[PDB]
Amino acid sequence: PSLRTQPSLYSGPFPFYRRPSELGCFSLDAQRQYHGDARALRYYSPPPINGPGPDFDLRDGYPDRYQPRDEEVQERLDHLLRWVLEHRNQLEGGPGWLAGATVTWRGHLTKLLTTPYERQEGWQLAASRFQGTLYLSEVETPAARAQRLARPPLLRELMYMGYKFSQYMCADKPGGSPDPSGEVNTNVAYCSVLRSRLGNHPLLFSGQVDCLNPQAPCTQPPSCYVQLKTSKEMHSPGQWRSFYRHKLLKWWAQSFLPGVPHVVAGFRNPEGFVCSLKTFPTMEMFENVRNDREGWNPSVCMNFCAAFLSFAQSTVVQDDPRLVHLFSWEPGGPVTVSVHRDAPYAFLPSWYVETMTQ
Ligand SMILES: Cc1cc2nc3c(=O)[nH]c(=O)nc-3n(C[C@H](O)[C@H](O)[C@H](O)COP(=O)(O)OP(=O)(O)OC[C@H]3O[C@@H](n4cnc5c(N)ncnc54)[C@H](O)[C@@H]3OP(=O)(O)O)c2cc1C
Repeated sequence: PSLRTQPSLYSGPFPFYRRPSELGCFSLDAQRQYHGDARALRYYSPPPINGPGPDFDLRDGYPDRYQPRDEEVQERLDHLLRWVLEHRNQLEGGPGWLAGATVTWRGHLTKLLTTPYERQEGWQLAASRFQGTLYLSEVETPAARAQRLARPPLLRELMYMGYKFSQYMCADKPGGSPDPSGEVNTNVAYCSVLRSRLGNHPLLFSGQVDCLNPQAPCTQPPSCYVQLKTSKEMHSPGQWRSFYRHKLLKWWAQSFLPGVPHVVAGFRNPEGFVCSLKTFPTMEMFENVRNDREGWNPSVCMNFCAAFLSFAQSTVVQDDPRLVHLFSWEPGGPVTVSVHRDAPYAFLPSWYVETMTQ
């Protein structure tokens, strides 16, 4: 029993995808402590329209003002489960809504969406059904762990530069001014909790949101959110084409799911300065590849993801939070399934299971 991933199998009409609704949010502070509020949300504050163009030094502060979170601390779904546990009797959708839902991180859904086009990096997703609800939690592959531990200094600094860009673009208060003089502490995060549905599969998922734009005409989340990105400056049409084909696919997938309507990109030069800014509306990203023989097709992304959810739902018959069906995928093959009990794959914690059962 396996699931093929080739684009040609999934190029029919765009499937049903429910307009996402924000159910709530949560924040992680500088000590990685959870707070069920928006204290970590910051506010879009781009360079003033009359002043100079951007010239953001994305290396400033690296590494002495860098407090990276410990990537060896395993969190899986725990922060999302805390939100669900604390809102389980306040959830919209009527009686039994959660029981028919699939609960996961937005980023896990993104990797599903990009699978038909992914040539380099495989994935593993652990699945457990508990009180009807299907939980999906990513598992770091052996190869991914090796690459992480061997991360080159350049990529460590590049990751810093991505976080640093937000500090130049965002303020702590609406209408405030960015203050890049502080630390980059990657324990800090703001997460939106969203309800959607793909095909016949209701979804509850959380996703990190970079900022809210107080100048946006629509103030209702997620319509007011902006995602921030950096990417190399491009000079030739061929470079733009490669960017549309490969980078925009992942940017589109990531912001389409939570209904974030704009991605603002800072283009950085080889010396690590952002000297150009461009806004990419999410609903217009596909226009750059629509008549492109080597482009991507949002319908393929969503139809494959729907097929995976149907496959996972039919595969995971047993309701048991200690049982895991591990879905494994590598470029050039189908998604395959193996079954495991308890450690190390089981990921629903007793504090969640015991509260929900009582
Ligand atoms: C071994 C391991 C270490 C991880 N360490 C982190 C971490 O230190 N911080 C974190 O936020 N998530 C980390 N994750 C991923 C989390 O488990 C979880 O999937 C994610 O944080 C859920 O938030 P989403 O918004 O759904 O994640 P996504 O939509 O995938 O990405 C949103 C943002 O998360 C950051 N991020 C996502 N994945 C990673 C990663 N593998 N390593 C470092 N940063 C990442 C990054 O800022 C990214 O922005 P950008 O896309 O511009 O690069 C790690 C996963 C594994 C397997």
